[PDB]
Amino acid sequence: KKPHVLVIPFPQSGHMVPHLDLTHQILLRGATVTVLVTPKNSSYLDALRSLHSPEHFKTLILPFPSHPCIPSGVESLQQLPLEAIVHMFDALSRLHDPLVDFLSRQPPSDLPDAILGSSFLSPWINKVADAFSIKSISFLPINAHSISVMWAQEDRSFFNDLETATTESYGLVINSFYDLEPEFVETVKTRFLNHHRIWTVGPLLPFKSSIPPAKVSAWLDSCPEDNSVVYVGFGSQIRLTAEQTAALAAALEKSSVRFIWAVPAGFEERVKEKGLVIRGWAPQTMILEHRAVGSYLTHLGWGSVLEGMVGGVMLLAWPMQADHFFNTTLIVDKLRAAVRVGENRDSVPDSDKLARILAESAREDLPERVTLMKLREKAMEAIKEGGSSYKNLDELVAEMCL
Repeated sequence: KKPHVLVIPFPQSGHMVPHLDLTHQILLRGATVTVLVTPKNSSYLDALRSLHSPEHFKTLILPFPSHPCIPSGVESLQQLPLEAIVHMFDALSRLHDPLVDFLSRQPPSDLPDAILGSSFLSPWINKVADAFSIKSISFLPINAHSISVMWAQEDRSFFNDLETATTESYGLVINSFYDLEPEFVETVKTRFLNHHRIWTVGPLLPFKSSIPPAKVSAWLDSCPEDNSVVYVGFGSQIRLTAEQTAALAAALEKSSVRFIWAVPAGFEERVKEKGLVIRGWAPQTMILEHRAVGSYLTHLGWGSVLEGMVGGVMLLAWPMQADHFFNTTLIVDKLRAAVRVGENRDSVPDSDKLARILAESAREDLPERVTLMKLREKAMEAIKEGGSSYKNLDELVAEMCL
């Protein structure tokens, strides 16, 4: 017996991509899933659709409910400011009625053994699940340390409903692995889940612009030295000031390392044929996995951490939004597996106390790199057969059958 699972992801890519990586994981273990999405997000499901038949994999596209504080044709958080997350909560809560009407029509046999939807949508998903007495398992792309700090806040702002709803769900799946933060998985399991089901499942991995992906790799292979090129790649929303962009640009120039800057700049695109600046979509996972890339200058969002860990690079941390600081606390301060180069959203670095940092960052001797590599070895063990994430994938799938 294998379960049918209604997957309801959150339309921001930090959530969507691991949530679809986990659905792929589920489908490999024999489940059949249907994915509910909004129309402008149907393209996201193209990879999945190419890999499993309509027999096992199904789309349920519902119209995006309107809301006057979201501009039209905007159905995902990549396109609007960090405040409007509350507006996207309000809009997608109005898929409640369309979703109950869809499930009420199915033959009761066809109804899902479980819903595996975002923890962010749990306030209404849990009501849908209860109505049909279905398992409601939540998902998070953030780690247990972050969940720990967030759930403990006495003022959880407008995350109060979804955090409360997540604590009330059947259980919670997260994109981390146990040996990375076991204290924090255990706090979450005991302190913030009413039942006590947490599945660490990470690192969830892909199952795979101005310059094409085939040409960046030719430039990477042009690099003679292994472990010798620094990738600077900042993820949305926050863009840098003209002053911050100019500071980092002088750091990369004066540093005279080879670099790839994925993005004002100035004179400097043609100045240094040691650096390559790409505008738009960047083959990120491909860059960090190349032997020539030895450090990664990032805000230290969680997906960035696991990409850099799994790719085995020095993480240079410049946190600016809350999750970035939790991860700095974890990866830099507590684990000494990364180096801090920026303080916060308004910092302006000095051009060669950072260029010094960069030109010495890819070097394999420094303790942060050696700690990060031991963590990478732990991360590999978790997803291989026998590892805790693998087993938690097996156990989660048998659990949804209950």
